[PDB]
Amino acid sequence: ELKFLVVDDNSTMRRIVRNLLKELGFNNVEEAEDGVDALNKLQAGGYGFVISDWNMPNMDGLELLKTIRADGAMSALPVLMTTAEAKKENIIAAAQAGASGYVVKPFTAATLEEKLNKIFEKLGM
Repeated sequence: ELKFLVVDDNSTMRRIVRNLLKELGFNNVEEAEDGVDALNKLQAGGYGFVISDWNMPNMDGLELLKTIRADGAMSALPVLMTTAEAKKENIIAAAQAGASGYVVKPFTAATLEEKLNKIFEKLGM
C-alpha cells in the first residue's frame, strides 16, 4: 500500500521500475517525468516513498532531493536515487544531500528488494 513515486524521463525505465515494484508486491506506483512534475504531485500529498533518476530535465535528481528535504511536509520521504556508474562524487553528493540510498541501473528486482529493505529497516517500516 506504500504509494511510490517513480521519477524518470525515460518512459521505458519507469516501466521497468514499476514492474519490478509490482514484482515485489507494490502496485500503488505513480510516475513523474522530472523533478518538477514530481514536485507537482508530491505537493498533492499521498506519497510515501520516492525513487528518482539522477539526470532529468527541468529539475534533476539531486535538486529534487534538496527540494524535497527542504520542504517540511516532504521532509520525511525516503528517496532512492537511481544512477548509472555511480562515481564517488555523486554518492557523496547524494549522501550529503540526504539521500536514503542509491542504486545503479540496470538493477534487478532482487537488487531493488535488498535496497528497499535496508531503507525500511533503518526507518523501521
